[PDB]
Amino acid sequence: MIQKTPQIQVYSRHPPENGKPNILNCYVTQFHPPHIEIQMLKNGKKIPKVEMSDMSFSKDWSFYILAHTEFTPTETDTYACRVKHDSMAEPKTVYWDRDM
Amino acid sequence: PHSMRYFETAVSRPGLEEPRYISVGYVDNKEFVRFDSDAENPRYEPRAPWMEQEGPEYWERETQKAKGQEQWFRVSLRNLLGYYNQSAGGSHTLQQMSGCDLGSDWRLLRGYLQFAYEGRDYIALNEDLKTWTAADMAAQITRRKWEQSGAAEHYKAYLEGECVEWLHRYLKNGLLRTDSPKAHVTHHPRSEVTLRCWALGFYPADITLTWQGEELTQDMELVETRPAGDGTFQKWASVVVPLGKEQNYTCRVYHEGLPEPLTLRW
Amino acid sequence: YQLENYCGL
Repeated sequence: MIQKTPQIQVYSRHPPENGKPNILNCYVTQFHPPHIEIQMLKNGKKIPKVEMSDMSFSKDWSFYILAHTEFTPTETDTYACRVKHDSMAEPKTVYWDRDM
Repeated sequence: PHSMRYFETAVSRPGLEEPRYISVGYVDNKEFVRFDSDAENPRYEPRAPWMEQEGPEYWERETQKAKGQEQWFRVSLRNLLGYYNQSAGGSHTLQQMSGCDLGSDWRLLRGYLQFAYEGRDYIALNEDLKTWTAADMAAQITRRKWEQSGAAEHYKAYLEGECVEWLHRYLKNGLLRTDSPKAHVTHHPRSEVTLRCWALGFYPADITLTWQGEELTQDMELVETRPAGDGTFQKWASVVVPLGKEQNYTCRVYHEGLPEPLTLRW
Repeated sequence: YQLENYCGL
């Protein structure tokens, strides 16, 4: 009866440049209960070998996780983080905006 | 200025009468031990190089205590269930924060003990380490029992005794850290033009960006501080201004790793 | 060095 809705940021570790390898982070926070499903998408298609930090919660009790994967940003490739949580009636997909 | 903390979580499952107990330990907000009841042979594991010098007996003892606490969370989840008349077979979380803050002399500044249920404040030890604060009625029944039994004397002995001592061992086995925000403003034509002040690659995470030449109230656009994943953090703060009168506002960054606040723009 | 709880909730 008291869930908390995840909050998602998708952003590169290093400044984005087309053609140069980098790390793309999806950072999900502010959620409870701790169970969560997280997916990173390249052009809609699941990226395998995504690495994910272990269960942690912050000083306000809410949980968080950092997903991340290698990637080489291009003009046309879209990257996303789709997140399923019982707070939400259905998965939320957040698309990477390279200026944020 | 230092700290030790254990963060504990138990989570109840449908059917499986036993919850999942995870326990993480931090020194200076950095992970160094972790316990997860879902491992095949559950045990505390080092999370940082400097823990691997602690010998077999350390791990045995602390693992045994992890298991004790796990049992304690079992019982307390089970009871909470009755306190709040919650249905059987649901999913429920009990969490505890505990530990101590040391000043720059390695003396105790403050001891901490808090419990939350379903991610809500349940009960907490006041900074006096003698009395308690209860969030709702359930928790006051708790409070009442504990203050009748003097449990606070137990937790006070831990926070003033072993938490400080062992933190000292840990610090010795670890003498200061910080990285400063490399920063810059970006330009983004709204329909008018957005100015995003950027702060990158800093540690620790605490930071203040603001715009200005009077303190720029709001229409502030900011993101929660986020980890680059290399050990550093990022944050930006933007403001929408129309054209040409960029060169009238100011971005300033406040970070303890800076010789002085940065004053930025273009 | 972990805290060991006293009275349960």
